[PDB]
Amino acid sequence: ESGALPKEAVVQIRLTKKGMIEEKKVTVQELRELYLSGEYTIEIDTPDGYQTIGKWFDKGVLSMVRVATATYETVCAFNHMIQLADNTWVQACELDVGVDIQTAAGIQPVMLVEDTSDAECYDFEVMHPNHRYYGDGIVSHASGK
Repeated sequence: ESGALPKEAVVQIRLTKKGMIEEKKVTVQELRELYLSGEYTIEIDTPDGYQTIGKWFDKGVLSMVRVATATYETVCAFNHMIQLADNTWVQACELDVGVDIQTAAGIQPVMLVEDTSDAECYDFEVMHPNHRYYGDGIVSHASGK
């Protein structure tokens, strides 16, 4: 289990450097480059508000699935953990149509689940006890414990 995402996933981040603060929507590809630049402290938007990213993880190639609600769609690793309405965690590939999940717009039911092609994936640590963040607008578990 992880929070692993491919390069094209979109997250909302906040960059800080020496009093400068910037809020940006970025792909996970761009986030990796910003992380490896070493120039910033990076926070990510979450249902707990912005939280600092700690460690980064290159996860290699994983099996992938597409999960969509009415408002949001993510392509994520098969074992990318997504938060249910009851706040428990489930692997993306084990979601079924109708399941209520947490999103940036509140609870929404899953409308579509589809296996897709393998992809290079990435994960990271979120420095908050809930260890969660918005990935493509869907509440995801960072480092996927």
